[PDB]
Amino acid sequence: TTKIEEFYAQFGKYILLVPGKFTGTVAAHDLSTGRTLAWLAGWNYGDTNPIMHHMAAFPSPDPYKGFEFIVNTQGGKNLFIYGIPTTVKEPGEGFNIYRVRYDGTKFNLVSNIAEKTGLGLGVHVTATPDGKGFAVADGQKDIFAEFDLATESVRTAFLVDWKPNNSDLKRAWLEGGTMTITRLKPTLPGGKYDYTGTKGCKIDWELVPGGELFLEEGKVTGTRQTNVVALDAFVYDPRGRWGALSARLPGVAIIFDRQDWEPVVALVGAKGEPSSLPVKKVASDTWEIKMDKVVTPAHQAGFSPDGKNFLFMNGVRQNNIMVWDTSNHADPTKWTKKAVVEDPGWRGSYPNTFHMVFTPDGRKVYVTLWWPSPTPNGIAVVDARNWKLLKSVDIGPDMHTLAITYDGKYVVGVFSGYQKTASGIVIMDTKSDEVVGILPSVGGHHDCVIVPKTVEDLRCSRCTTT
Amino acid sequence: GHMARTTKIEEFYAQFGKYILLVPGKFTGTVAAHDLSTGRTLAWLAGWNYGDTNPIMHHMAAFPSPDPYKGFEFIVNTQGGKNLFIYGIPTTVKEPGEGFNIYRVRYDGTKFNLVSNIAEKTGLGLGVHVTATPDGKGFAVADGQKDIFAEFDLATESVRTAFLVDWKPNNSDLKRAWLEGGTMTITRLKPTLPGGKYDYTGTKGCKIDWELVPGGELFLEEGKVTGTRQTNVVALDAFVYDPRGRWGALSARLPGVAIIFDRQDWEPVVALVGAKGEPSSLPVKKVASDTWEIKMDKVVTPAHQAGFSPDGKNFLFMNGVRQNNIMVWDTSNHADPTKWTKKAVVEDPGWRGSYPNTFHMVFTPDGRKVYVTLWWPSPTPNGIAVVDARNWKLLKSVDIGPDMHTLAITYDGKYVVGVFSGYQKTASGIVIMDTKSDEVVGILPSVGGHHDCVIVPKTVEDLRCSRCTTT
Ligand SMILES: [Cu+2]
Ligand SMILES: [Cu+2]
Ligand SMILES: [Cu+2]
Ligand SMILES: [Cu+2]
Ligand SMILES: [Cu+2]
Ligand SMILES: [Cu+2]
Ligand SMILES: [Cu+2]
Repeated sequence: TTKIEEFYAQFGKYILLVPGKFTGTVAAHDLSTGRTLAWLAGWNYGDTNPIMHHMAAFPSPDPYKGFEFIVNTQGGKNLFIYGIPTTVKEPGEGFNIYRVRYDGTKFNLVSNIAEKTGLGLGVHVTATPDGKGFAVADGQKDIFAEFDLATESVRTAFLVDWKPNNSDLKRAWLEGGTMTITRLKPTLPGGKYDYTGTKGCKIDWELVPGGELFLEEGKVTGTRQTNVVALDAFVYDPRGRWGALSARLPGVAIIFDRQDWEPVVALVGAKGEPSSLPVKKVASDTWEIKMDKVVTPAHQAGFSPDGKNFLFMNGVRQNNIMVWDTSNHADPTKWTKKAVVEDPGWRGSYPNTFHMVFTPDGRKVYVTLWWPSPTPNGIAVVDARNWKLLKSVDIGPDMHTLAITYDGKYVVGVFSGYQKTASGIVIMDTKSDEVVGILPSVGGHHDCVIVPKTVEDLRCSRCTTT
Repeated sequence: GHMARTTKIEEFYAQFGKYILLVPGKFTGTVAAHDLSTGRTLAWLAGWNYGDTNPIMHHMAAFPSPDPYKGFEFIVNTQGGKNLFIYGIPTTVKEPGEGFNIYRVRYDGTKFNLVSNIAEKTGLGLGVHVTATPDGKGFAVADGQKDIFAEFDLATESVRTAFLVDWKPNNSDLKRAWLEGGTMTITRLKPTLPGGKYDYTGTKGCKIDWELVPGGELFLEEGKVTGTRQTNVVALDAFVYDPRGRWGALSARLPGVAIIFDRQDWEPVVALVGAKGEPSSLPVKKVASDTWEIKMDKVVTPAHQAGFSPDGKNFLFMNGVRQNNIMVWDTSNHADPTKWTKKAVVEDPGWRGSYPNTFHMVFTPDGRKVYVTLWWPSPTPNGIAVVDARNWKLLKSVDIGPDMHTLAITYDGKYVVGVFSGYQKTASGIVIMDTKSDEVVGILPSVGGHHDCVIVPKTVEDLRCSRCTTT
């Protein structure tokens, strides 16, 4: 009685790429036809714990003829935090970083960059603004690195450590501390690092949403629980030069100079706290940030497409979107808080505002509203000129990432069932801010991307935000 | 004028009614349920999460539920061993997991629950078709590497019967081991281990080291399938049920025979011969208390998919490769399958090559039409044939996509729902066809290599057009 063609025809020619989390897959879907173009199952290749996690795709002149992406995995006890009644005793170690190419017919597993480099990193993956490199961060090890794609080599790698003022676990962040940033050097032959698999972990799983409190309360296992900062992402200024490394537990975004590979300033999320704190060089490869207190954790971080705003979402002890004026491209020490988005319905840990995407023209930003079961999860629409919440829309359980078609017309998001219940791909019209439909999805996806054609597209992809 | 307005998908889903599609993923390792009324995936499960290191999720059947949205149960099985290595995936795995699990899964209105591993309990690791019995209280599983099938009781998770089928070729040369005929021996198995357990877990019992893939029946002749008992394979496939009760048909791909069994006194009763130009059937002779034989002077062609019509008065068997057709028997005599006789054969000039193979099927509830997939190797688009199931004539053929597999039907008869599977590496999807117009209404995305699909039934009448009567 009704055909789907008009539904798909409205989108134009865009490919959605998704990781599957506990499914172990990655897949590309053609939004113009409904077909899944290709998929890959990590366990087929001998990855015995393929928790396919985060990803970024590089610009392709014609995605339908080919494209490339990076996808990483988690492992270890990350298998055990979603309530699945598995009897597995010894999970695979994970922390793989895979380069995958679509060739117009199928996916090709090109390389395991974690094995090649020795850096096993399991949290966000971001493409550089020129599309020629990528970063990966890890919040169990508190390491991040930027990689060159062509040579599959490490450009830089850093370790971040917390030395708490108060050694009591419940007070280890509230009462402040010193954050130390160390540029790593490889320790193994052939310029390799020694961080494969679970090696380097301070805690046994990535902190969950609101999970700072669970860490404080003694509910997260690991060997260095009071030294974690929970690095999350290295997001890029679309204008070049700078990246921002988010550290969830201290609620700080450390700005790095990608030319000199040095941290230059530390933005402090919390409302009522300074815009930033200085970074002091204490040795050739070591810098420190000193905090008298940590008012609140923070998570989502990123830049508007023009690079003139930077956002950091406070959570847990405050629940707001902090905005800095980053218009001065020359000097990040001058970046200053300019606005804060609040709502009477945003308090505490939930909603956890842990993904976003801007419209290409910068006028709006869409923000995930995540909650534990059974509260409906959804999407907030924020006015990114006046910095005010416009609307919230309920979607389903366990809402994750938001991408946008590069013409700015449709937001495409994923929800993931807490790895056990309802999941899907949701599409929202950006003019009406209404959901136009849900498509089925066998996936627990905590990421999604639309394959870009240009470097300009990356300004609204997995580059500037997560 | 091509982008004048926004379209919502609601009207598309609203047309289908309240039906849940269940799919296994083959190399994805998943099973999933999709709500055709909303587009949401209700739940999924990934076998590797539970420690199954080679979860090649193959076939499945669901049992009737008074309200599928509140809960339902199904069986899904897996393959194992070197089956990981036969779809061109460039894996470096040296020692694949043993697999051959049979899982009972319950949806509870929110999530899937892995209830039991029936293979571990019973000792029968069987990796090919799963079929529900017509009463919805038992199920069968067959395997085409081991050439064993069994019927199981759902409530007790126990084996009602198990049989081994073996080929003794007239000509010992692999190339001619089937063409020049042989003897098929059917043996009722008895368990050999404590607790009434069989000794067929994992890869144990395999005659060949991997399955005969879709379209690949003749690969064994050519020396492209390794194994220890290559010339003794029959490649059992499915045990499909007569909806009127009592009888089941066991498909044996390489001899091209469907062996009819009496489920009430577990014995084979007649062998239907697929090939066009060959007799309707051959006798089954009892040669010991637990042993029967069928003698064949020749095997003209292999066959694969099989099924009864909803009224049980027709039986279909799809000859492949050496002949591609739909062979039809008059099974109207429910008292005596030895009287079942060939009545029609569906052929087409376009089916004269090695491919397409006439493949999986689904009947309309009213029996008026049968939909039959048309399978080809890459790169030819695979499709769906629409057949008049009263006069046995091809009505239409439609192209869909690469590697087309199974078809289900909504139980009101209005929509066929099928899956295509990319040869485990390229395009995949769920396709929906309106049975009034015989037109595809749309494709939905699907991360899956599915060789099966079912719509969750509400009643035993629904099973007449589900994974019970046909493959
Ligand atoms: Cu994050
Ligand atoms: Cu997420
Ligand atoms: Cu995640
Ligand atoms: Cu137009
Ligand atoms: Cu079959
Ligand atoms: Cu099939
Ligand atoms: Cu199959």
